[PDB]
Amino acid sequence: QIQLQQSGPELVRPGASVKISCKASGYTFTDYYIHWVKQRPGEGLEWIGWIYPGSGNTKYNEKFKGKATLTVDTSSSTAYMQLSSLTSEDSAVYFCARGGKFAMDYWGQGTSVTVSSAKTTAPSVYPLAPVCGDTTGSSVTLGCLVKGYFPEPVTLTWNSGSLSSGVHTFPAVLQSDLYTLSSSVTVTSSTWPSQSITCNVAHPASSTKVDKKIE
Amino acid sequence: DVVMTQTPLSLPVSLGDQASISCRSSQSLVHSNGNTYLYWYLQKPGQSPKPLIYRVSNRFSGVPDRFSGSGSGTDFTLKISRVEAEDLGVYFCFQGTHVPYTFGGGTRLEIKRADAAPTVSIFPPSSEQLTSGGASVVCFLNNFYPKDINVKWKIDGSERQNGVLNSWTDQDSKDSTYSMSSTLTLTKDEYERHNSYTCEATHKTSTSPIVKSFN
Repeated sequence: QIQLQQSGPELVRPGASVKISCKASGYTFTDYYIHWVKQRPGEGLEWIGWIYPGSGNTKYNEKFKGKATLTVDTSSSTAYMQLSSLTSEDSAVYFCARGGKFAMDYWGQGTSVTVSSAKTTAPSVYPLAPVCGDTTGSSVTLGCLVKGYFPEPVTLTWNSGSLSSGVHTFPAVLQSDLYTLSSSVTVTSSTWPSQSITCNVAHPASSTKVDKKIE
Repeated sequence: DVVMTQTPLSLPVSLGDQASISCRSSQSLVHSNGNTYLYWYLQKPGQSPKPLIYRVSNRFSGVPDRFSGSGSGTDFTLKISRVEAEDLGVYFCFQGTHVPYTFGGGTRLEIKRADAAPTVSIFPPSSEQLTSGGASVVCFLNNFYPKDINVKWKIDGSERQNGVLNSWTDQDSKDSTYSMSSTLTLTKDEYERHNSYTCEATHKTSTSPIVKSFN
């Protein structure tokens, strides 16, 4: 029944513009407001503004007027939001939501806009072996650092799939238009060095690396 | 803009517990028409917010009767009476009475757990990286509880602010602990300009900083 189904370009260069759509279904488009909201990950929600599809009237958040422009096409019951002159501060997930004038009830799924000047870049995968001597008790923790890649995602696997216990893959952070990810694997002291551990890293947008933690 | 403050910002709960979150506005949300436009939404870790309470106390349709909103003017309260695993996520209150509409900061409900001190492990740059020209020192602070940890890099006794990237895992599925990764990036002939690199962490479990270091 009621669905706001979003869709709108997601990797963009700074200074460009991106138009994100929100096709509504399961209810009469014309009777409700479409509200748009921005979320910068690890953070809260900001209300951008709304449109009334019946009249085409809008109200914007002072902060976003000029940046966001809101538009509806009542023949297809699809609403749009164009962001302009993008900067990094604009990389967030944007949501349209159906609502009445003052508040929204049912939200669309989100559209992630990532602003970066990068080209497709194969990662540099780096082995992170234990510092030296004066360390380990029952366990030794090894790590894989994979950096400078664009776009997301990568697959990091430890010994081609088994060695599921003890690993933590941290979420990738964008820093200076490329991403870095890292993974720890903790194993028992009679397992490493003796039994070799490799980290396997794959990047759909390019090709695969398999790196052994020696020493 | 009206400010909305939510309390707590993190609420550990054993399943089956009662739980209360609160939302305070910097001014009354009673509107001229008598209605108070205070809404509460739940964002579950990988998706869009879902509506729960409309105009201070009315539940939306399929919201379980366990949820209850209360409050007036500027102080409002959400309460969950017998929390369930499907209720874990972030809670936000929303005021639609004043333009621009504003959300509260969020309150994450999480599973209570015993305190666990972190496992800190520092990693010098790899031969591989230094040959390529860069130097990333990586510090992994694995498996602790509560989430509040404060980590700092001090290279040769100076606290370095610039160049560290941090990443956190969600609360662990079968463990309830947290993990963090902190990476410090320098250039080879810059890393070569100093020698002790320290990664000290402060956490509830220890009155002394947890210090890992090398030369």
